[PDB]
Amino acid sequence: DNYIYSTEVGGVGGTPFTFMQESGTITSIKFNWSDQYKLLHHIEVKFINNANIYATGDPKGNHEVILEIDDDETIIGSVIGYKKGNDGRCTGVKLTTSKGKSIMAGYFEESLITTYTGKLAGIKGGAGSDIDRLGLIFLK
Amino acid sequence: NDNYIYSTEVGGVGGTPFTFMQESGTITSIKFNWSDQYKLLHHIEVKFINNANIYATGDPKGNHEVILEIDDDETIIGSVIGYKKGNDGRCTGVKLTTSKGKSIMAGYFEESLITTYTGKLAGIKGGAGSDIDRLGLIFLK
Amino acid sequence: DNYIYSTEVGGVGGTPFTFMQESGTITSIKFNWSDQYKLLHHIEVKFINNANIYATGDPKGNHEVILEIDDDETIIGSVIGYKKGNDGRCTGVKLTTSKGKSIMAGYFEESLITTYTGKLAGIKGGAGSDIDRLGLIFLK
Amino acid sequence: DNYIYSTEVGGVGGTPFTFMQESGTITSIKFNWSDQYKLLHHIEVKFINNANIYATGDPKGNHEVILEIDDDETIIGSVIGYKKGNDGRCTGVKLTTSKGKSIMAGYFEESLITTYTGKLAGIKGGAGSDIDRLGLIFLK
Amino acid sequence: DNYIYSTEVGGVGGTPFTFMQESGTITSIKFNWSDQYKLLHHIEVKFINNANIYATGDPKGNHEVILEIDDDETIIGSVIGYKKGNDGRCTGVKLTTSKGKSIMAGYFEESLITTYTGKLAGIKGGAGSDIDRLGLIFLK
Amino acid sequence: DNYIYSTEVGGVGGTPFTFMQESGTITSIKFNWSDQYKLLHHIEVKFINNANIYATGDPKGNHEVILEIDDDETIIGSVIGYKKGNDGRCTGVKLTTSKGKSIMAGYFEESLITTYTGKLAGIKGGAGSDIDRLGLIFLK
Amino acid sequence: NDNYIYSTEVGGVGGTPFTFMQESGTITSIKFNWSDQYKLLHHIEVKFINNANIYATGDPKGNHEVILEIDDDETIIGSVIGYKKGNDGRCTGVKLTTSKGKSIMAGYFEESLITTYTGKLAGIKGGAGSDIDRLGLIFLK
Ligand SMILES: OC[C@H]1O[C@H](O[C@@H]2[C@@H](O[C@@H]3[C@@H](O[C@H]4[C@@H](O)[C@H](O)[C@@H](CO)O[C@@H]4O)O[C@H](CO)[C@@H](O)[C@@H]3O)O[C@H](CO)[C@@H](O)[C@@H]2O)[C@@H](O)[C@@H](O)[C@@H]1O
Ligand SMILES: OC[C@H]1O[C@H](O[C@@H]2[C@@H](O[C@@H]3[C@@H](O[C@H]4[C@@H](O)[C@H](O)[C@@H](CO)O[C@@H]4O)O[C@H](CO)[C@@H](O)[C@@H]3O)O[C@H](CO)[C@@H](O)[C@@H]2O)[C@@H](O)[C@@H](O)[C@@H]1O
Ligand SMILES: OC[C@H]1O[C@H](O[C@@H]2[C@@H](O[C@@H]3[C@@H](O[C@H]4[C@@H](O)[C@H](O)[C@@H](CO)O[C@@H]4O)O[C@H](CO)[C@@H](O)[C@@H]3O)O[C@H](CO)[C@@H](O)[C@@H]2O)[C@@H](O)[C@@H](O)[C@@H]1O
Ligand SMILES: OC[C@H]1O[C@H](O[C@@H]2[C@@H](O[C@@H]3[C@@H](O[C@H]4[C@@H](O)[C@H](O)[C@@H](CO)O[C@@H]4O)O[C@H](CO)[C@@H](O)[C@@H]3O)O[C@H](CO)[C@@H](O)[C@@H]2O)[C@@H](O)[C@@H](O)[C@@H]1O
Ligand SMILES: OC[C@H]1O[C@H](O[C@@H]2[C@@H](O[C@@H]3[C@@H](O[C@H]4[C@@H](O)[C@H](O)[C@@H](CO)O[C@@H]4O)O[C@H](CO)[C@@H](O)[C@@H]3O)O[C@H](CO)[C@@H](O)[C@@H]2O)[C@@H](O)[C@@H](O)[C@@H]1O
Ligand SMILES: OC[C@H]1O[C@H](O[C@@H]2[C@@H](O[C@H]3[C@@H](O)[C@H](O)[C@@H](CO)O[C@@H]3O)O[C@H](CO)[C@@H](O)[C@@H]2O)[C@@H](O)[C@@H](O)[C@@H]1O
Ligand SMILES: OC[C@H]1O[C@H](O[C@@H]2[C@@H](O[C@H]3[C@@H](O)[C@H](O)[C@@H](CO)O[C@@H]3O)O[C@H](CO)[C@@H](O)[C@@H]2O)[C@@H](O)[C@@H](O)[C@@H]1O
Repeated sequence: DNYIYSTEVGGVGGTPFTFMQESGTITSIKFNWSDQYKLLHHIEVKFINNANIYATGDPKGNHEVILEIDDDETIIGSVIGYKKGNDGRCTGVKLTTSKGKSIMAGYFEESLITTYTGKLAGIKGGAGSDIDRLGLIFLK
Repeated sequence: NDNYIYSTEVGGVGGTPFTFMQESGTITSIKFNWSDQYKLLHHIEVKFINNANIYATGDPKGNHEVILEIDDDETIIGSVIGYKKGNDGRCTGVKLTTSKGKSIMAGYFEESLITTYTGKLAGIKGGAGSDIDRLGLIFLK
Repeated sequence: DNYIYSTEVGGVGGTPFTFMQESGTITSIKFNWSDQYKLLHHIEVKFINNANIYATGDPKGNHEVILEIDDDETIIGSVIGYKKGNDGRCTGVKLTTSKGKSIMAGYFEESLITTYTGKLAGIKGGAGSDIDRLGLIFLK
Repeated sequence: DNYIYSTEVGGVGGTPFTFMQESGTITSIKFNWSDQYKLLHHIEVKFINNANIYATGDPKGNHEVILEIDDDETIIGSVIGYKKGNDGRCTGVKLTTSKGKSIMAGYFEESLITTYTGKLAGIKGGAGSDIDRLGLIFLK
Repeated sequence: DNYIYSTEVGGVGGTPFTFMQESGTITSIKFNWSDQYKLLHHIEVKFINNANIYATGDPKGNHEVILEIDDDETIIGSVIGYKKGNDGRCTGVKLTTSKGKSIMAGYFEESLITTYTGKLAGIKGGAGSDIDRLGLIFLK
Repeated sequence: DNYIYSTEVGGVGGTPFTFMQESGTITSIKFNWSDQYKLLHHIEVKFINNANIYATGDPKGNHEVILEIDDDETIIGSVIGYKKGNDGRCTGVKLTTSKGKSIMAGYFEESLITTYTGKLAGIKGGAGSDIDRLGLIFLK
Repeated sequence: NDNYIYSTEVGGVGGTPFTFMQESGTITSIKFNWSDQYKLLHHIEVKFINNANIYATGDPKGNHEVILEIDDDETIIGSVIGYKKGNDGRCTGVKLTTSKGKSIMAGYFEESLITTYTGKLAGIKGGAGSDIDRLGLIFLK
């Protein structure tokens, strides 16, 4: 494609999602998580030139974080926390941008991926009550 | 919209809506009032370049205030708003860092956070009553 | 004007002062404060090409600090501590210059202003036994 | 050659492996380890333009970490923790990249190697239930 | 003049001194102080191309510090500690140079001046048993 | 020579060694040490274009560290810990390279040398059960 | 004098005078010995470039030593000597920092200090017996 697909980490459960838009990049991303379950539960994404909110999961966590991304702003550091195996889950995400902005959502107590970097174009994975699995998508 | 970038308004749906914005103008001063009692922002005042008027919203009942004065060439390079999410949400805190290494920290960051768009601060929008129900920043494009 | 007026922070009390000189900038500023009251009590300013000391307040504090400012030296960082409201006071001042000089006077327990920056031209406010309120004045 | 072979550290046990691809570099590396044994147990590698997973060891650890490596991204810092001698094992790996990405797997309580640096081309060693020994391979 | 006169800080007591030499700058300065009185007691200065030691005060303190200054070396940071008022004294001096050298003499428990900076040309003040008052002198 | 010989630090005991190779530099160095004796016991060196391991001492320590050195990589900081006198020993070595790699072996509770720096060409000293004395050798 | 800068000799008037200097030579190595018992320097050794001789003064009775090796192009950019002042004075400590980021710290800094001239270290001068009574550094002009 014109795209780099980072590994989807977590389990095989939930309903698949792919959030990507032709000629579009992510302008906003929101992560919801709980202290009760130490999991991500819900993600929302907006793309440039598109008022629609693309949402997956169940927003039942007691915390959320939003990162807004300027048009020229890239991801220079990216860590996803997860529980591995078929019954796995995403537990946490840390993003750092080319403008020194960062967010930290959830927990990093089991497994980690340090992903590919670049301009964040989309996300892919599976979600039900929780985020079962998450992979980032970048421009080439 | 072709001149402005609207950061997400974070917090609840309550209070009276406000938009503090002036044509050809940017914010020269912003004041945040907050309480240790409620751990909320209660009151915001803004001045714009070439305008002696003070634009105020909320109830200045907090025991703390912070003022940031912004030089004409000074931009926001880092911006975090703390809030309680949901319909009955509130803004709890704001942290701003400028291109000249100035910063302010008001209030509390214990629940939800937004790391916003950056640039030249043109205005603010949201809702306020006794508290700041919700706050969104506005930047020049 | 030729001048930028920073917000006067503190209360409405004391006797007004405005210390400014045409074609002049502050060459020296002195702050007097007490541990007993945790307030500024007295300020003195000198201007270039002027031997006069312009003083306001009551110099009853147990501490003073002086900053001398070279002709080409600007203020790049300025924080004033104060108690807000009609019965407010200035409690503290921190200044940092373009030559890496700094001073710290008094206390920062309640409210703070981070002011405009530039060439320090004057001060304005009110003073009696204490510094009720203080605003810095810069060259435009 | 076109390759720099870092010292294989650990013991003489397990089944030998050499994972390298001519005109290929590692795009992804995964380390599995346990708190129970404080050892690495399993490694997987993928090469650019190749969906096949090269795996060695037994993935029985309770933790894994993945590092994804951009095509232009090199290793600038590399530490392997191991137990020395014939009955040795690899206990840990830390990698830092030219883009400021890092991973840390396992434990560093006995012996350490700080390896050669450069573009990670492959791995070599021996593995059974555990990673007995590991050496990194770089482009010249 | 060719000179910048920093404020003399401390009291009105002791015998006046001015140490300056035409076309000359300070090559060496020594400060003597006591733990008993927490005051400066004695200062000695040497100038380039001049073997004479210029001394004032009474060298009765239990500590001394010497700063030697290279011909091209300027003062980039200067703080004098003092007790304010007519019966004041100098308690301390801190100097930092353009070559990253620094000295710290005495105590800074009451009042402070952050002085003008530049090439140290001389000193002026009053001294008896102690240093009553001190001002630095720089080239323009 | 073409060589700078750092001071051999430690005692006069053990069997002398000199590890150098014409037109060669050290590509790998290993230090073995014990918590029991808080001494270095054994050193191994490899040179570029030479598969031979040059070893001295007795590898009886419970720890080892290896530093691999890229062909263009120099030592920018070097500290050797030792026990002084005729019955002295080397207790520790810390090396930092031009690529930001470092190793720390053993203990620094007694004496220290901060050595010459540059391209590490060889080592010289004496060794028996312990490393009695160690000196580094650099290119001019 | 047309080739050398003499830093002040600090400490007392006691011990046997020494001057360690070699024409067209600079210090390639310097060793300081000191004690926790007396909190003094006791012994100094110096080597010069192109000279296998060790120049030593004092009594090496301290429980600590440090050595600084100096590359031919390496200068001193920071230098502090700790001492006890007066006729019966002593050197208690030395701290050196080089143009290549090397440093040593020997002994104690509890009484008096000199921050010296900087440059290429050519030699040392002073007095020594059981202790280092006094020490002055010598630099190339
Ligand atoms: O901006 C927020 C709302 O402001 C207006 O509504 C006001 C709001 O004020 C209450 C009030 O709560 C009191 C206690 O009942 C409460 O338990 C305690 C919190 O521990 O705080 C007070 O003692 O004030 C708090 C703190 O400022 C407010 O956060 C809280 O919402 O609601 C009151 C109840 O309806 C109302 O009387 C006030 O006028 C209003 O503009 C609304 O639309 C805003 O959302
Ligand atoms: O600039 C500040 C004001 O100065 C003038 O008023 C002065 C003000 O001084 C008081 C005084 O407080 C002390 C006692 O007076 C007080 O009763 C006590 C207990 O409440 O606390 C202190 O001991 O001094 C302090 C320290 O200077 C001041 O902070 C405090 O405001 O009030 C005095 C008596 O009412 C008055 O005599 C003083 O002259 C005046 O210019 C006023 O306008 C200014 O705001
Ligand atoms: O990679 C290492 C070796 O793997 C293969 O052999 C395996 C090896 O496994 C043992 C085993 O030890 C467990 C118990 O068997 C042991 O008695 C107990 C004592 O404290 O500790 C463990 O519970 O598993 C551990 C954990 O992985 C290993 O560290 C340990 O080596 O040995 C087994 C029998 O001796 C063998 O059956 C296993 O397959 C083999 O390929 C060998 O060459 C490798 O070195
Ligand atoms: O003859 C000595 C100097 O006289 C003039 O200086 C005066 C001199 O007075 C000192 C002073 O000493 C006391 C304290 O002030 C001092 O701080 C303390 C510790 O040093 O020790 C004494 O207690 O004052 C007493 C007065 O009681 C005098 O007897 C004594 O000579 O020193 C003062 C501090 O520098 C100074 O202020 C005085 O003017 C001066 O003219 C000088 O030439 C003489 O050497
Ligand atoms: O052979 C005599 C030495 O003479 C010259 O040096 C004298 C010498 O005096 C010391 C000194 O020792 C005590 C303390 O002063 C010392 O600091 C401490 C730790 O070293 O140990 C002793 O307590 O004085 C004693 C007697 O009071 C002498 O016996 C002893 O030798 O060393 C002094 C310090 O350097 C020096 O100032 C003296 O001039 C010198 O020629 C030396 O080589 C001789 O050994
Ligand atoms: O994404 C998680 C899962 O959601 C759906 O299964 C749900 C699951 O909920 C469990 C538990 O797995 C979850 O962590 C906690 C907190 O969110 O809730 C429940 O404890 O399983 C329960 C019961 O089996 C279901 O009620 C619930 O739907 C489903 O879409 C699945 O595919 C997905 O993996
Ligand atoms: O390199 C040290 C020493 O080695 C040889 O002497 C050995 C030495 O062992 C002692 C003690 O020196 C050492 O710290 C520990 C740990 O290695 O072991 C022993 O307690 O001294 C013993 C005497 O008992 C020797 O037999 C032993 O071989 C020798 O090559 C010597 O020259 C060298 O300094």
